[PDB]
Amino acid sequence: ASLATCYGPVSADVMAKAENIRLLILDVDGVLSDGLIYMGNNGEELKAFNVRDGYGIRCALTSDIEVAIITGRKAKLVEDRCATLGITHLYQGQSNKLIAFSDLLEKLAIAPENVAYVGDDLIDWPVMEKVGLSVAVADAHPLLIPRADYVTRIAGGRGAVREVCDLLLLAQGKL
Amino acid sequence: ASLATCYGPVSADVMAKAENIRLLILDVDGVLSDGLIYMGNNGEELKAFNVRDGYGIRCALTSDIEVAIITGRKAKLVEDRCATLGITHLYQGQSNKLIAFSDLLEKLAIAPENVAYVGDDLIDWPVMEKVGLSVAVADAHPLLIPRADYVTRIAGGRGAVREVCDLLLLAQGKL
Amino acid sequence: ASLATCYGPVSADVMAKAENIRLLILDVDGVLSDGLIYMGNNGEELKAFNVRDGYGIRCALTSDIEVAIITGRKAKLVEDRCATLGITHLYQGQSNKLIAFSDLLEKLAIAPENVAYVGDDLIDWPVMEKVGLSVAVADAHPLLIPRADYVTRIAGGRGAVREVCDLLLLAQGKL
Amino acid sequence: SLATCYGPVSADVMAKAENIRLLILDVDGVLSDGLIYMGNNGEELKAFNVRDGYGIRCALTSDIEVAIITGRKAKLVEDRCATLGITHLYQGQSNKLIAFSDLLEKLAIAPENVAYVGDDLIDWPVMEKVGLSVAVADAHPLLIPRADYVTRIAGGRGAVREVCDLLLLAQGK
Ligand SMILES: O=C(O)[C@@]1(O)C[C@@H](O)[C@@H](O)[C@@H]([C@H](O)CO)O1
Ligand SMILES: O=C(O)[C@@]1(O)C[C@@H](O)[C@@H](O)[C@@H]([C@H](O)CO)O1
Ligand SMILES: [Mg+2]
Ligand SMILES: [Mg+2]
Ligand SMILES: [Mg+2]
Ligand SMILES: [Mg+2]
Repeated sequence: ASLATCYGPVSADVMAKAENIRLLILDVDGVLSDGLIYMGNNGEELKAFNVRDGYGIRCALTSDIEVAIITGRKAKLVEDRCATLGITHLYQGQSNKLIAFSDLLEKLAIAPENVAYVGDDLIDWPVMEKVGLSVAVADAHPLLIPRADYVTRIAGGRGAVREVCDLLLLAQGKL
Repeated sequence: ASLATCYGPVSADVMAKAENIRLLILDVDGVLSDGLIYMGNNGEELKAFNVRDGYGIRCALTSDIEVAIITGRKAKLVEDRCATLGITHLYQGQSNKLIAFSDLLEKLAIAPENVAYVGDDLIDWPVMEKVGLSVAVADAHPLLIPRADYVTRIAGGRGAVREVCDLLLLAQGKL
Repeated sequence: ASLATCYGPVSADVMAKAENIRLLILDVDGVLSDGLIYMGNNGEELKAFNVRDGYGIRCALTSDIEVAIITGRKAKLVEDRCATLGITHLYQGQSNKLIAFSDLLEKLAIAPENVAYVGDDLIDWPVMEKVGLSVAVADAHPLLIPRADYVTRIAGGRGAVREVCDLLLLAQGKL
Repeated sequence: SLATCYGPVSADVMAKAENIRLLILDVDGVLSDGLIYMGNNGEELKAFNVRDGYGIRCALTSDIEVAIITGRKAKLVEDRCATLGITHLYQGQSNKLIAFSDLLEKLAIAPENVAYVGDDLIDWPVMEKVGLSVAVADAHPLLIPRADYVTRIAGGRGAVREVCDLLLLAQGK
């Protein structure tokens, strides 16, 4: 009931859950980035994405695992990042993340148990509570950590998404 | 005599001080930001803010805790940040922080004991000496750390403000 | 046998491989860079390089070791980075790293055993497997690390390239 | 044998620090963490620490001159100097001894009256000559054993503030 991965051992329950995943949902801030928003004196805004996560996302997409993003902010740079990686299911300016989640379930003809969610803060928990595989990144808010099925060894924006992508592909044979 | 929080145990005295807080005063550099200034050849000036802190701030503002910012310089990026966060008490170009402190206290009909202040350097101290709850961020200057009522576990720009918000709400039964 | 370096002891086999190196091939992402891509709302893209790496590369170039870059996509910033350091052998937009590798060896009339390659992800392996000295940076993908002849103590974008330059120069009596 | 807020320092380091009339700083890896942000439009950024700034401002208002000798050339460094009130700036310096010499004559001081905070081997020719040589915590490995003092704080994280704090303590400020 416990299997070796290149990040350390995971339980067979987590691995069984990962095998059923058809949709991976991600936060942006704190998951794809480290949480920082860079702001300038005339409208300049930057975010830092991890390139190893991008390969993870590319691999998932070419391996029949849809990737969606549900974020509370609206930013063209996020639209650019998604468009460069081939992510189409982008949801911006979402206060209540449950709406987009239900939308995704219907559009993909998919059940909550076929969904994985990678989050870092308590606003993600209403959705995380419902999905097949809930994941907190290593440096998520302290109260979210014990609530997840799986906690990543790698921090948000440092390869946390790559780790999850690696896990899904290992569980589904496709690695 | 001490209580559990999600960041670690705190003393009863710190909790008793946090229960009484009606105003949270924050610095920009080293508290909301990572303490760095990102400068370019086009004259760009960027500061990095953390997504973890803003959720905390919005929760505080909706839970009858006013949030103010007192800062020594004048920057549009700081104006832009407050607008986004819902902060209407912004004091820029403040050499003498006690002036802003007195203004705040008369403007909100509040006593010094109802005020919390999060700082990171020695310039913060004259105000911190007056407040009900003085807070130093984890990576504050070594000489400020021992003077503060509370030292956060999280460093500036990494969610230290969130920690303080989490603390105040917990103490006031709104976490 | 083993030998002291300023980063820690190295095996005589690694030192022996480093003695024959006439060409150092470097990745951009996660090797020369911190592995991040900084993106902006109005189309900005930035990558962070490290000053410790630059001095090493120029020492290498002036000490009979060519330095080359093979990379996935075309970017002005990387072109600019190569001009500053004096790297003339730059392959951009290379989907197949093996083709660039072949052209590189034929252009410089060098045998694969006289080549070192520094990587951070699994895509680098096909080329790293053919060279005389394979190097993985300290924070490379966990599956790449055990395969490499040498794993740097220093993380990509923090002086890992300098560490490798220092090794090659040490092995050849030039540090 | 002497306590500071960053930890114990030797009386020897403190004596050297008492005599300092000029603090020379590297930019890359001392005032910043060594990273150079470069973009597709030719943007170049660097990250400075604000706490270092206050330290620098205290040094200048406390009869200690502050100078910058750097191998790179950038307007952003000029901008940072103007903010801090640093007037002695030497950019594009392949050989740091030439700027060093210039400072000695302009300020009418001796090498023993100088402190140098460095991060890499290029700094050693100058560091070898000064009264107080300083390596930042995360400087090049070979540089560290050579300096009179090694900071607890890493470059771009407050190492300069620590040196300024040390100089002011030694000179009774
Ligand atoms: O970082 C934050 O404090 C904040 O609440 C500020 C908002 O501008 C926005 O960045 C918000 C995001 O919705 C989180 O991704 O975070
Ligand atoms: O950061 C470097 O690798 C580099 O070599 C880049 C060069 O442009 C030059 O600025 C150099 C300086 O000598 C270090 O500040 O650093
Ligand atoms: Mg988040
Ligand atoms: Mg401050
Ligand atoms: Mg790479
Ligand atoms: Mg340097």
